[PDB]
Amino acid sequence: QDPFAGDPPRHPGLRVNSQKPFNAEPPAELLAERFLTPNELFFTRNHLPVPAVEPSSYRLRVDGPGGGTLSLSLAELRSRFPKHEVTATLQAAGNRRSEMSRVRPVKGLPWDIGAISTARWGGARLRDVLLHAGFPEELQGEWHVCFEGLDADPGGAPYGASIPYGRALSPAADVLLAYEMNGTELPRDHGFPVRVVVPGVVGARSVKWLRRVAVSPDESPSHWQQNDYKGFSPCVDWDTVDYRTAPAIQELPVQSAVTQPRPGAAVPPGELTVKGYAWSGGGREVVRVDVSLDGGRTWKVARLMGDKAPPGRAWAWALWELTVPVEAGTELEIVCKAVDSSYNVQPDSVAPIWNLRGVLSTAWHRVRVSVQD
Amino acid sequence: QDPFAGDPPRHPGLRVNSQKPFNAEPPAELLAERFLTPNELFFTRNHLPVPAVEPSSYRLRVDGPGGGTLSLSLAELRSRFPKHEVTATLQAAGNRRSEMSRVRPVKGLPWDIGAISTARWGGARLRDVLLHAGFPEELQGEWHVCFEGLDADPGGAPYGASIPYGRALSPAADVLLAYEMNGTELPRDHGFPVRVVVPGVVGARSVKWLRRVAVSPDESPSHWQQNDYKGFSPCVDWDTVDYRTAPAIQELPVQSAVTQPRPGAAVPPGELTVKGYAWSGGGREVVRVDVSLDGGRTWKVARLMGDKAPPGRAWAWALWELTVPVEAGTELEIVCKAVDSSYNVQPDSVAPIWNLRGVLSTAWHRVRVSVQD
Ligand SMILES: Nc1nc2c(c(=O)[nH]1)N[C@H]1C(S)=C(S)[C@@H](COP(=O)(O)O)O[C@H]1N2
Ligand SMILES: Nc1nc2c(c(=O)[nH]1)N[C@H]1C(S)=C(S)[C@@H](COP(=O)(O)O)O[C@H]1N2
Ligand code: MOM
Ligand code: MOM
Repeated sequence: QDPFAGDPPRHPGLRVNSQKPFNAEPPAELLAERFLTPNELFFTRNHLPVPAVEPSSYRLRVDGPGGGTLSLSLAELRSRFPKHEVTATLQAAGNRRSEMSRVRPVKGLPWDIGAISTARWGGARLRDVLLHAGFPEELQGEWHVCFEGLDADPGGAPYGASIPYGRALSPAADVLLAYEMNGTELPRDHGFPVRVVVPGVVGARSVKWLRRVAVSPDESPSHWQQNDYKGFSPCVDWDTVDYRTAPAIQELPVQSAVTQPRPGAAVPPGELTVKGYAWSGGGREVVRVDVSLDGGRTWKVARLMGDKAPPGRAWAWALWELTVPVEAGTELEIVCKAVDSSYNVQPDSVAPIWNLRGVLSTAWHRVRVSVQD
Repeated sequence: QDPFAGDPPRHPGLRVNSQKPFNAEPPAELLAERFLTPNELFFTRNHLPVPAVEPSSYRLRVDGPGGGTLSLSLAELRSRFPKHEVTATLQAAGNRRSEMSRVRPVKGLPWDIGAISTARWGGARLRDVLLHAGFPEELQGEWHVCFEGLDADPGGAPYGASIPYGRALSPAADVLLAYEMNGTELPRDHGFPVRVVVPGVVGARSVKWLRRVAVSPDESPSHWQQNDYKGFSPCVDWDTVDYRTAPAIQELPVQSAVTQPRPGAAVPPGELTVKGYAWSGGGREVVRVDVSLDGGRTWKVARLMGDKAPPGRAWAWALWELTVPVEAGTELEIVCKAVDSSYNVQPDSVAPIWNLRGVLSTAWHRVRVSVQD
């Protein structure tokens, strides 16, 4: 009776942590090999079966201020609104969960360093769609924009998330209703025919397979806006957790990881090129990446690849690399850490950020290797 | 021949690290005793002699888009523009420098935990003054607003700093040209008759004793915008430093400190109330403060005093407190650490953020005490 029979096929080289629903990340060897992650490798994160969508009978629902409903077809979304492109990294709340479970087991998909990818998205500006539906530039008080997807659970409830009205209306926030990804139409796994893209914020809020946009006095009433995607003290456990006591994750903290070489690898002597990525929420730029060969006692500054984005609008990761000298038969512990435009930094160790749900894993990334003789 | 004879007198209980120029902080016992720091205790940071200002012949200079100059008197600044009030914490770039020098000596004023204070500022909105001078809401490209103060060095050069045009024009950024502080007129030490207040950013940019506001394609050409107030890798030293390689500090990272009890104090048994402060740049709210009694192996969540500010506009610190049980003749290492609305956190230790200039000290704050028998 398989609810997943309809799912699309995937690239055979992904690291799959869950088949049903499908949740996988690119192999770390390939993760930072390009600045734009090819579509078929882009990390994929699904809560439910992937909806089968028939393009022409597709209608996106958008309720105007007055409770009247406007309803947009896919053709009309492409032609009513000037297409805008935005290059943005999506990062799973629980990227790097693995390292947290090493300290104490947590419940969640066991992502490694790869629950993150970058793509050039293209489509309508949400701000434009809303203005078109009749909304003003500014509402009085705290308002939220709610998205529902087409995928729902056994019992009817759709996946949903929300963002602050302000962020939705802002030209600089670049919030897209994308129908293109890396120059082609949105793949099924990635939200075909339409998804929201919220630059600078946790991946959880980029609703895929979009069916509705509502404006409201409150956050998305949904399970995943309300009872998931929050960070707690390392002391909080499954009996003590109170979801009303922490804000829903929106922006993410500064983050980086070593993608080459891999743990346990033996590398040749002379010169070693260490490569990785770094990124920060909030559209805040990565301004420096320090790398260590000795477990974080001494550091050197890595080189940042990529082109500078406007101030406040660094939605894309920075890729870094650092070529250094390595001795016959030494042991290296390779550490990296990133600093952003607000000078936020990454913490030394993992225990003090541990949280029962395994999200927000951004302590320094350590990689043990040896040098052959 | 004393260039400082003219300086105002101070409160006799301040912790002075430099008499000439005057640079002092409130005693830590008093630092967090109120939410608004009384004027006479507010940390004071001067590069130069304090200018003697004659109110009525005071003119603030403001150059309109066209290179023509408008020139505002103090009366006119009070009456042309609707007074707006903003409660904001100013924090020295080098707050908590002390802890950094403990690792390796640095050059700078040796601030302890107190180079920070909060006050309700009142005065003209910079955005309004600029619009009045003729500027538009939005300029094409990256533009900067430059401030000069009345205080200059032996050889003519005034203290100066700048902020992004965007931040200056934004209603939400609350950038004030203040003439009031905690309900009275600006004290001399604190900028009388006018100072800039930039919420959410390092104290360095709140030019006191304001004489000019210029709009420009570039940052403030001044020594302190260009060759100071930047963060470097812990590897960079006095011979290797390149000031063109890091951004000028604007927003600050998440920060907290224990203000009570004090290092080396012996406290009574039974119950101990630990009090402190926490704050974050960017108008990002402090959402949690964990406190440890055992040097940071186990944590408990402190209570946050204060009232929630609008989203994105938490310019004021949060004060926290936590009452816990303490045993006869134990040793405590009290640690605190804060997490903000973007979920940025504070790093475990200081060595890995060390920088040749001692700025950006935000590793966990440790406080050793004993419990009497
Ligand atoms: N409809 C729908 N949209 C969704 C999800 C989902 O399960 N259903 N998952 C969200 C989460 S938690 C993440 S991290 C991103 C993953 O985006 P990607 O699958 O394109 O990498 O999708 C977001 N949008
Ligand atoms: N004219 C002038 N303005 C100035 C300074 C200065 O030396 N001269 N110091 C700046 C710095 S570095 C700081 S931290 C703040 C201190 O503000 P406070 O002295 O009111 O606490 O003033 C800022 N504005
Ligand atoms: O679960 Mo989505 O934030 O990876
Ligand atoms: O030097 Mo001012 O940032 O304390």
